[PDB]
Amino acid sequence: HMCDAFVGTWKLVSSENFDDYMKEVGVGFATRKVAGMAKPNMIISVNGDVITIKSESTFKNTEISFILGQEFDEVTADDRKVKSTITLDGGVLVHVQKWDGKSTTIKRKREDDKLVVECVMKGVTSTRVYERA
Ligand SMILES: O=C(Nc1ccc(F)c(Cl)c1)[C@H]1CCCC[C@H]1C(=O)O
Repeated sequence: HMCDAFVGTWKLVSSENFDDYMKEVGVGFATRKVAGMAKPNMIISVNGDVITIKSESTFKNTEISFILGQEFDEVTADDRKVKSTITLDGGVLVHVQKWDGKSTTIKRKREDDKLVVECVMKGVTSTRVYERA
């Protein structure tokens, strides 16, 4: 029942500062433009201890499955090969990605009827807001 409030199908309704976040991450121009246009569906499900997060969009479809606290390999939508660890901290899913001596942290939280995603790469934060589909 750990992530019950996250489970479901969510649609992107707002994005702020995503281009700047992607710049800081090292995403090149053409990927930034196309990825920044995407309006993904996020699908979160749980089966036992395994959490699955899918993103479906016109740009890329991605899927990760993981157990909290247990590192895994992830190929991101922008084609980074990262080492990821996701934990629950005070009801917030905290996802850290490590690659090439760099790190970014993505937090996913339930706030009212929204799922709020905050992405940080050094000093730069982007906020992406999802509602139920
Ligand atoms: O955006 C994401 N994934 C994702 C997948 C497939 C795509 F095509 C595009 Cl563009 C993005 C997540 C990962 C990076 C930070 C924001 C997160 C989110 O909003 O759900």
